[PDB]
Amino acid sequence: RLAQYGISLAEVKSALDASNQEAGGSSIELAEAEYMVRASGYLQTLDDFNHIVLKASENGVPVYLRDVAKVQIGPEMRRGIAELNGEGEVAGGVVILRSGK
Amino acid sequence: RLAQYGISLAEVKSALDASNQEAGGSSIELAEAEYMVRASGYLQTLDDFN
Amino acid sequence: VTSAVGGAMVGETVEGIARYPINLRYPQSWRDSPQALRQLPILTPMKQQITLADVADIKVSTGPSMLKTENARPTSWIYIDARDRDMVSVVHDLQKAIAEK
Amino acid sequence: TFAQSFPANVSYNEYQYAIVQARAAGFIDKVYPLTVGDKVQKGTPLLDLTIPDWVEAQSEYLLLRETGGTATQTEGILERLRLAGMPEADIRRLIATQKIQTRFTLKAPIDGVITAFDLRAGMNIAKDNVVAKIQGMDPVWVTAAIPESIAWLVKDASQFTLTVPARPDKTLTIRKWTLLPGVDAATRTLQLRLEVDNADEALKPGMNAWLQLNTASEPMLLIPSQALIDTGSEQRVITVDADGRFVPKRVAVFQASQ
Amino acid sequence: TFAQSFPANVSYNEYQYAIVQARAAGFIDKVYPLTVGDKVQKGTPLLDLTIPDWVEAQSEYLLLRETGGTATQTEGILERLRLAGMPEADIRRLIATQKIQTRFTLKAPIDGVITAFDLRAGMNIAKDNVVAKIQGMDPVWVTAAIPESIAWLVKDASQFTLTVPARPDKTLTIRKWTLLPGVDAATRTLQLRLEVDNADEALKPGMNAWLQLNTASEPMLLIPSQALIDTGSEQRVITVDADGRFVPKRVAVFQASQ
Repeated sequence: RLAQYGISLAEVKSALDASNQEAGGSSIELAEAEYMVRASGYLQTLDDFNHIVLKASENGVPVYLRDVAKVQIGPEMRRGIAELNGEGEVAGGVVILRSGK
Repeated sequence: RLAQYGISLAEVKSALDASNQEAGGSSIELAEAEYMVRASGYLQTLDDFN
Repeated sequence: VTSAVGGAMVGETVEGIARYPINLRYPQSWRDSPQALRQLPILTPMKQQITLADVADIKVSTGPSMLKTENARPTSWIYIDARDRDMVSVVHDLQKAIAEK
Repeated sequence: TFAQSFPANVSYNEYQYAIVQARAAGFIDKVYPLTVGDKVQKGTPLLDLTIPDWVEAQSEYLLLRETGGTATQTEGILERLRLAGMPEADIRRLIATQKIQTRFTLKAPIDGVITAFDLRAGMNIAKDNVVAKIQGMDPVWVTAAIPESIAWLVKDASQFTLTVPARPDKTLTIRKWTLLPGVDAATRTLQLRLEVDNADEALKPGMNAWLQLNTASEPMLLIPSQALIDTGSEQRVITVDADGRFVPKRVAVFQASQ
Repeated sequence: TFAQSFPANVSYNEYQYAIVQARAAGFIDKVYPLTVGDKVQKGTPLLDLTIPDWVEAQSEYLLLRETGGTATQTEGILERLRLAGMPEADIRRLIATQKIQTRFTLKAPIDGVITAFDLRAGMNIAKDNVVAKIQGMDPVWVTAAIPESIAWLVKDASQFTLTVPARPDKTLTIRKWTLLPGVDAATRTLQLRLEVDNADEALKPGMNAWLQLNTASEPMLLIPSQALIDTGSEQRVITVDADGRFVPKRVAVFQASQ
C-alpha cells in the first residue's frame, strides 16, 4: 500500500509524530475572567490513528494512515513472563522494601 | 568541486550525519532460538567515508 | 530494520496518568525469516520498488549473548548444584579434578 | 455498520459547456466589457468581428436576386452559404436587408461563467481561437471521493447527506447520483458525481463540500477485531471448544468496520 | 513452492482503444450530455457536425442518377466519396434516400470509458481534434510490479491469484498473463500484465490489486523450518534414530519459504 499510494515509511513515521500532543493558546480576558485557550490533539481513539494525514491533493482529497496501515491493539514485547500453578499466564506485582527497613 | 557537482556544504554535513550508526531489528524466532537482527552502518574505513 | 522489521517504539499515547507504546511494523509475514528479510519490500526515496537484498547482505552469525563483567574483566560463572555431600568436601574435590584435568 | 464523511467539491456542470469560435477568420472590431470570471447570460454580446469569407457568395445571391434567378438557384447559393459557416441568423439578415453582411456579433449561447476569454480589441481572429469558454452551474455538480476499500458497499447505497461548509442551510439528502467507472489513482478513490439545483447561485464552483454516509451492510459472520490473529498472509482465530480447549482455525476475512 | 506478493494496478484495456476524429473539417451542431469520466456504450452519440467537403461530389452523384448514368459511372463517384473519408453508413444513407448528406452524427465505436473529450458546443472541428478517447474495461487489465532482483521468482509454470481490496466479495478469473519484455526504469520493476474477466464491471481502473504468486523450484529435500538450526557457519538438524536416540546431522540449505 506504501507503493500503491506513493508514501514512504519515513513519511508515515513523521506524520504520526505530529498527531499526538495538546497545545496552549495562553489565555484571553472575557468578563474580567481568564479563559485558558486549550487545543486538543492527543491520540485516544483507534479512529484518531486511522485519520493521521499523510498526503493531500490540491483537490482536498487526503490520504490517511488507514490507507496504508491497519491500526490494531496488540501486546508489547514481553520482557518478563509470569505463570501461576502451571495453569495460566498472569500479571503479578512484587513489593520491594527499602534496604535496611 | 562543490559548485562543479552542485552540492552545498550543508548537504555534505547532513549526509555524513546519516552514515555512521548501527541499528537493531529486534529479534526473530528460528528453531526456538532468538536471532538478534543487527544492522551495520558504522564508519570504520576511509573508503566508507569516500 | 528498526521499524519495518523490528517493532521500534515511535511514540506513546497519553491516557490520564497512564501511557502506552505506539509502533510501526510490517506484518510478520515479511519478516518471518532470513530469506524473508532478503525480499523485504523497500520504497526508495525516488519511488523505486526494491528489496532489502538490493542494498544489503543478510548473514546469520554467532556472537556475544550477554557481556558479563566483574571489575571490568569479562567473566563466566559455572553454577554447580551439590546437596548430598557437605560443601567444603565437594569444592576441595572440584579443585582437584579441575587442577589435574 | 458505517458512518463516514467523504470529501467533495463543487464544480461546473459539464453538460452546460460552450466554446465560442468564429466560423471564419477575420479581425475584431470591438470586444464588450467582459473577462474571465464574469457571469454571462444567453444572448450576451461577446465581441464584434469582420469576416470577408462570405461576401463573395453573398454577392452571388444578391446578383441572383437582381436578375430573378431560379428559386432553386437562390436556395442553392443560400445553402452554400450556411455550409460555408455563415450563421442562420446572419443569412436572414442578408435576405432581409439585401445588403452584404461583413460585421457580425458573437453572443453567449448559454447562461454561465466565462472561464476563458482569449480575444481582446485590436486583434485578428482565427477559427481555432476561443472567444469564450462558458460553463453553467445552475444544476451544479458535486463530486465526492470515496475510498475504494468500500466499493462493495457503496455500489448498493441508498442515500447520502450532502453538506457544504460555506452554506449550512443548503444541506440536503442525496438520493440520486452516479458512480463513475474510474477511480483516482493518486488517492485511490472512487468518484461519485451528483447534481444539485442551484438557482440562487448559493453553491459556487470551487467550494468544499462533504458527502455523509450512514449505512449498514448485509448480514455477515461477525467477530471482535481483537480476535483476528492476522499475519501478513495468514488470518485466523482461536476458538474455544465445548470443554474449553483452544483450537486455532483458519478463516477468510471480508472486511472490518468499527 | 515459493510464495510472494506484489502490488498491481487495475488499468484500462489498451486493446480496446478508440480515438474518434472527424473525417473532414466542419462545425459542431450539437454535443450530447457527455464529458471525460463518463461511460459510453457502442452506438452512443457523441456529437453532431456539419461537413461540406462531400456535398459537391454527392450532388454530382444524384444528378448522374437523374440522367440515367451508368453503374460504372455511378459507382465511381461513390468510390471517390469513400476515399474522401465519408463513412460507409453515411454513404448508404445517401443511396437509400437520394438526399445530399450534410449533417452527421459521430457515435461511440465501442463500449468503454471516455478519457478525453476536446469538443464542446459552439466550436469548429478539425481533422486532428479528438472528439472522444474511449477505453474499454471488460477484459480489464491488471499490471503487477516485480522488483528486478526477484525476476527469477516468476516462471511459465507459476500460479497466480488476484484480489482487489475494494471487492472482497469477488473472486477474479485470470484470462491470461504476460511478462512484458522491458522493466520500468522509473521503478526498477518488471511489468507483469494480467487480463481479467470483468463483465460485472466491479474492477474499476485505478483500483489497487494484490498479485499473489506461487512458483515451484527444482525438487529438493524438504523439512519444516523449525527443524533447522543455523549458527551462520553451519546448519544442522536433530535426527531421531531407530531406538529413539537423538543424533545431530549436518545439512546444506538450498532455500526456504512459507
